[PDB]
Amino acid sequence: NHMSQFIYPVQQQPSLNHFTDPNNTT
Amino acid sequence: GIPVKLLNEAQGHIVSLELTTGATYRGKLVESEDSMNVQLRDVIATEPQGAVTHMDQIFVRGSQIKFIVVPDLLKNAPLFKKNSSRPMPPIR
Amino acid sequence: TRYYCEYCHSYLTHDTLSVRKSHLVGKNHLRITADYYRNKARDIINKHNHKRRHIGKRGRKERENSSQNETLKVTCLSNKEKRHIMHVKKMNQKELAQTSIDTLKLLYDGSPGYSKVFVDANRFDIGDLVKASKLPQRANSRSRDETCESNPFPRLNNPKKLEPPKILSQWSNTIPKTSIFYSV
Amino acid sequence: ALYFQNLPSRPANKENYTRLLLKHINPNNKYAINPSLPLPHNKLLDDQMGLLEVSISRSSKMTNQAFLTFVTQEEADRFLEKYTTTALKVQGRKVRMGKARTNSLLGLSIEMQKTYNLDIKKVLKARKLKR
Amino acid sequence: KIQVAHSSRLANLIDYKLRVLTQDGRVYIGQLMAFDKHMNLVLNECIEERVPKTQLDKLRPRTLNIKVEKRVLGLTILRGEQILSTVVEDKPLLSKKERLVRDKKEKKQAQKQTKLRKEKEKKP
Amino acid sequence: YALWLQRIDDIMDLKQLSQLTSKDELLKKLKIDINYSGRKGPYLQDAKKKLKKITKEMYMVVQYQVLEIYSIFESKIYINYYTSPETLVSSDEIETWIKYLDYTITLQTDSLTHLNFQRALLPLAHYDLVWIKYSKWLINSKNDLLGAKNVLLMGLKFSLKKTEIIKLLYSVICKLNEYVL
RNA sequence: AUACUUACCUUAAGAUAUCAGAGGAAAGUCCUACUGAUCAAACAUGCGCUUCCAAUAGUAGAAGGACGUUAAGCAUUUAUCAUUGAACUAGUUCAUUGAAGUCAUUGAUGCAAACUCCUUGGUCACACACACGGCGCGGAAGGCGUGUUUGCUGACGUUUCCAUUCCCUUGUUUCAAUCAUUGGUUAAUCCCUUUGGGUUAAACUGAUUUUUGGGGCCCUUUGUUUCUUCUGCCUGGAGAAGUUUGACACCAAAUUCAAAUUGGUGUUAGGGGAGCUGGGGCCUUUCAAAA
Ligand SMILES: [Zn+2]
Repeated sequence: NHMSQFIYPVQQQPSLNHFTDPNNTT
Repeated sequence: GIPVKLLNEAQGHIVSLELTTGATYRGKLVESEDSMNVQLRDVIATEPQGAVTHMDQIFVRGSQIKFIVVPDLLKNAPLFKKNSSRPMPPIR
Repeated sequence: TRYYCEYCHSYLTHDTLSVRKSHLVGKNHLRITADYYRNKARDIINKHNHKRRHIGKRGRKERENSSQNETLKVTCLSNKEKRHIMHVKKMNQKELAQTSIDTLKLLYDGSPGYSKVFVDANRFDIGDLVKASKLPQRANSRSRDETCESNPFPRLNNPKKLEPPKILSQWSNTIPKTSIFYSV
Repeated sequence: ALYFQNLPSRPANKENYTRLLLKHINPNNKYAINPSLPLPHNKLLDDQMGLLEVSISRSSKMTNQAFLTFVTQEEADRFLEKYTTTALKVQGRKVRMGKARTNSLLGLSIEMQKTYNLDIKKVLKARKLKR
Repeated sequence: KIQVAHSSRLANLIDYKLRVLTQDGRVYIGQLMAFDKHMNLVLNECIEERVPKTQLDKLRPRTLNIKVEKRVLGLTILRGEQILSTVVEDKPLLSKKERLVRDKKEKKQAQKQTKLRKEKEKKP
Repeated sequence: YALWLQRIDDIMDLKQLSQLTSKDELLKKLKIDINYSGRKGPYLQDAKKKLKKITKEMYMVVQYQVLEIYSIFESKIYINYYTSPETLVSSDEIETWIKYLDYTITLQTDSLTHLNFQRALLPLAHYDLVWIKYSKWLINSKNDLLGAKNVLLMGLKFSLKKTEIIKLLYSVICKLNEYVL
């Protein structure tokens, strides 16, 4: 009973340009 | 007899009843005696004509019971062992 | 007479409703019996069906039609391997038994009627029973009266954001590698 | 007078085996019911549309093939072009049938009515086949 | 169909699928397991069959096909008062020889239990 | 998916693969035969792999959709319930309901669309905000004018402001050609 | 598991086949591994006893189901009571007040079909065989009969008690080659008393064993032979250890912190041969009685 059936997904960050910025307005 | 002992083994589990009047009482079995009269808890009732109600507590006379439905997993329960080995009874 | 309790295998002398009722409710008898049905229940899943095989004489047609079809390779794990993988599979079934996704109860936590429904002790249908279901508690809360007037604004640095959806351990490499936006 | 092949051998009771065989030939026939079965004596019909009697032995030589007799030869053939070389199947198997090399024995009782010597000859040549 | 032993009592027959008739005109078909002095018996997987009031006119004297409404109820315990007569439907999943085998192995295992308990109690 | 994979794992015979899909699609798409006669065991072990691959693909698509929907919208929504007519909702939550509704409209699934409007409607019912939009998507995209009238009528009850709803409602009734109403 | 405290409570009765006869301590009782009859159980064992046990010379079929679909199938019949007011014929509609009110009307009842899917079986051997209605090996379920033992049956304890075994195999089957072992037949040579016996090497034949090759069927054995554990396998069917006062697997706990601890459930299997032993049928010999 060490490993488990399910995990929370971990995912990479996309470098933070002005296109992937969720706060961008202009 | 075994048939009554199985009813005693069904205490605290959801069971079904059929009274000879035609009704159906399905709910959780609190008490049972060797006279087969049982009392059930939080039970759903079906009148002989189908009208269904709900009552919190019920006591029924064993003479009026027709069949009792018991959770299936009691089938393999130790009461049904044919060849069984008991120890010696204590001396009193 | 004498009442033999075959779960505990121990006799009790001169059966009476009081003494028998006390034994059946007893903690030791409880553990013994519960474990007994745990075994008798795990057996039907453990027991292999082992249904009987009936082999008929293969006809001349299907032996020729099946001879041109190439023979497929079979994979057979080592004993040391198959013991471990059986352990893992069984422990996975035990996991899928206990899952019971409750997330709805996590969503409505701050609803005005949350105390009358999801607390399940103070309900109507199941409410009165839980009291008698409380153990004898021998030795050694969320009241229903709550209103909307408490916690008027559900967000003041109170809530945790919703937990991410789970993922299979096997296929965990299937996930898109990078997110679309920049989270903090 | 007609001859079969590769019939089921397994039912061991002639009146039950003729039940099964008759059942495959004619569904909703006289006898799906089973109070009784008719037994014409040597020298009445089993089923309508040509059937008269059924014959099965247990011998290892005759094992799988059971013979049928009919009212007349043109109805005996009429049963054969009923299916017209489209094989019917009894319990598990399609049967391959043909005209019997020896004439129907109960048909000889009808022919000569239209037979003690044959019964003498059968006892004699049977006595010799025992040898 | 099935031939029951010419002399066989309710004790001889266990695990046979039975057919039980009550006073109300309904039937409980299933495996018998236990019974009692006053003949209330325990059926394993049982189905109560009933002839509706509407199909009943079809049984009065003149091939009949009755629609018998039935519902499945597992592991019941009947009451001897209601039971009327009992008939045998089928014979058990196991033959007689095989049941002798499992009976003997079960008895041997039962003795082994008594020895393992006695010698676990004696020394400690 | 764990129940599905397990139930695939517990299949002991070829005959039980017809439970998944019919006999023809298995022989055509995955090229596996149920009537196959021979040594079956390794053939069925091959068939479980070929059946688990496509389930892994379905897992690819559906995982993608779920992770998008959570990572963008559902993670931003902290209140799924009604509260009261005196409740206020945060601005970011409004914005994520709006964009979540536009996304749902884009999926073009009508059941899930009406669901996500009614789902979005109980958290904020009193603004008139989602009432107007839920009249707009149904008046133009689906082109259903009566449904829009009925949306605005049910919006008259919950919404406190009522002015925009009753103006747009005057217009909807004008175009519907009901003058007595 | 042990010690202490507190609570709950204690023995329906009798018997273990019947009948009859003889004996022991006029009436009755008890008793006789005493004698007969009948009954019952277990164990054996037989019957030309009865019924049943699925296609591969083919893509089937038999029994039983679906708490399965078509399917809002087709054809029918049903959806509360009381009080007051308005209109109305001489019962009907609308509104208000009260009481209870299984859900269903895609329902319920009747009628029928098609399709699909589940469980089960010796899917055995020999045979593709012109008969007047058998006498292949097994399994299941019965009926009838003889024989033995016992007189409800089982755990527990005691004894100058009596007891007391092995081997091979766990894909299977068949053929061929070669090796080894044993037996029978024929030819030649030598020795002893035309005949008989022994030995020799050689030839043929049957049975058994070792190594290889070929073929057949099976591998769902799905945790790749399921009697365990460990090693291991599809270009393979394997190897090592072990087998009931024991071992193994598994379930449950709380801690320690991956072992064990305590409490429970289950497995320890199948096949063949040798030995020993019980029963049955047949043959030969010996004995007793009767005609
Ligand atoms: Zn107990």
